[PDB]
Amino acid sequence: GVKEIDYKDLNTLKAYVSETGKIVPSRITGTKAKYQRQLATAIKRARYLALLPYTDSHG
Amino acid sequence: VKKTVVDGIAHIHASFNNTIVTITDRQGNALSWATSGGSGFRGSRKSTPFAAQVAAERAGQAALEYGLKNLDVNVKGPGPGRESAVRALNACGYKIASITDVTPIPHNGCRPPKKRRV
Amino acid sequence: PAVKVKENEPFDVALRRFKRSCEKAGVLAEVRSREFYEKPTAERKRKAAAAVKRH
Amino acid sequence: MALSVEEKAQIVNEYKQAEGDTGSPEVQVALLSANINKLQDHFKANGKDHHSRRGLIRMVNQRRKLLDYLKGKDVSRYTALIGRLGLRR
Amino acid sequence: MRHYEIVFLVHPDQSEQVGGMVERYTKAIEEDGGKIHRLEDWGRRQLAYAINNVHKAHYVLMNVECSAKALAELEDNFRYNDAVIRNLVMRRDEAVTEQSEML
RNA sequence: GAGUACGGUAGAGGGUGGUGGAAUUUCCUGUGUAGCGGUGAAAUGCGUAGAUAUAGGAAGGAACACCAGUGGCGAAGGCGACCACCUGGACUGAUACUGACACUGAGGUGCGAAAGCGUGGGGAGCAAACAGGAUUAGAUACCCUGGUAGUCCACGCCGUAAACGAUGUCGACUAGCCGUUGGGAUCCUUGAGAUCUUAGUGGCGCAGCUAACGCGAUAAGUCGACCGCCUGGGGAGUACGGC
Repeated sequence: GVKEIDYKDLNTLKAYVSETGKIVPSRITGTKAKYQRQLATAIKRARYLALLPYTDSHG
Repeated sequence: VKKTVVDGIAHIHASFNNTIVTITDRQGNALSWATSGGSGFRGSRKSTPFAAQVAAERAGQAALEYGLKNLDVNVKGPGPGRESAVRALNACGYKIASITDVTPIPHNGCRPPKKRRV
Repeated sequence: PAVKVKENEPFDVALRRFKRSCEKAGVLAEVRSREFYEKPTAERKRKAAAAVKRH
Repeated sequence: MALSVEEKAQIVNEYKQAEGDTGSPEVQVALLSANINKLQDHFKANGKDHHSRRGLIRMVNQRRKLLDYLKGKDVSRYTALIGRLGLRR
Repeated sequence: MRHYEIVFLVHPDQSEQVGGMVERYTKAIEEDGGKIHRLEDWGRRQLAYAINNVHKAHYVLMNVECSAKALAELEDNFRYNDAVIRNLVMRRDEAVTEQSEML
């Protein structure tokens, strides 16, 4: 599973997005520190382009 | 008069000191409202879940005159009565389609007041 | 912080799922923390104690 | 490290003492001088960049230390270096 | 001479001239040594939230290789054009050509 | 030892401009009617001139929820939204190069939280002063309602903090055990863990030291180079003079 984390790749992004739209901590998912830092920057960067909601109560 | 509204929305502005329940339509046009402080509960009793359901039940029957049977619950804010007011909406004739917490969460925005040195 | 009531279940169990969604999101804890302004010294002192207890 | 690899490769061969030489003081001083002069443009536009100025001062102190060592070793080589580079202002 | 990845949202009412805009940009970017290494069109996607009032927009993906002048000129086009909204310019250390969103 | 040349890695390192979402406030409009707000309880306050609540719209400023972590970067002070541009350093691997070019450092010079000061902007929230309401024997407070400077920005000044690890910098040596960040090497090529090594970051702990508390490879142990500082408490980091 040699996958590169990126903001377009939404399918694995939702795996690390909580039900309310937050980012799940690394403790819950057991993600490496390096991956989570790059994971977080992808979620925020994709959040900008309206690919993901900033929060569930948008509107 | 009778607006004859079938679908509504119920808002519970539960706070640490008072609980304000407001029944509104899908477009945010209010019909009835009641508060814990307006139900004879003043002071220590205004911040009690029992006062919250009395407010919800008082506004609940005032809202059936519009012929309202369906509503969505929009509870907002912390306090003793966020859930006790919703349980009052079940006692009177109603079915709740959804229950949603709409409590505002700043994303580290405006500075809150200082700690109380009580 | 948002649940949908389904067909043919009591409204009581609809409530219990609702607060279970609430503490999962932790909205009550968030509003409690934003009630008053915690100074950076008090916030860093709290987090240092949190790390000590965790270890 | 504001100098590109081309600029670094450019100035190393004009100041190398022999083939493959990148550690001789002439290369070091020339390497620092080109970086020192290049950064002057940045600090003109960015006058509040105190943190990057700490690195620039280090490059200035490093060049001074190298020139003082070259002073002791061979004064003739030192004289040609500053004349070619236009130091000792 | 730096690889830039650009993703911008076009207004849904201006969805049929996104081809007219992109063909203008690609011509206007390669006139000074630019090249397009990647170019998709994700189409009319439903927005997670309303940008200003629209809940859907025309996403365009474009990866280029330009200079400072060309990138500033292109970014100027995005700013003074109400057709495009919510643009983002990325810097890349290497050029890519895969899809990674179409599939 | 110190340094240079090359590839790469991580980062809230710094500076200059844009951009986003949540929320607060203010204003406009619709619904709607007796309270809202606050407290231990009240009252000042807001509200029948229609408040709070609710919905739609607009302006503006400030900080960047989740990620977030005895996590990271920085000489320290400090640095948390995203992106673009300019830029410093560190870590990492081998080869190549100079060949002691080093350490410390009185003077000196530079940076230095917050508050504060000057000029000009800006001002949503918070809030010294101030005003009113409570409490109290009194309350120049704690609590509540408001609220100015200030907090924000640019350019200058100040130069102080429990500026703390209350532990100067640099180099070498001295059992181990359990975590964690950025790398590297070998087994595992494993799909996926294990063993060494390095730069940090933590918790125990032998020896050793300590008045004790405790430190214990991030030493307060064994040494070496240099520097700064102390000589009972108060008077007093005050007076006087100098800058």
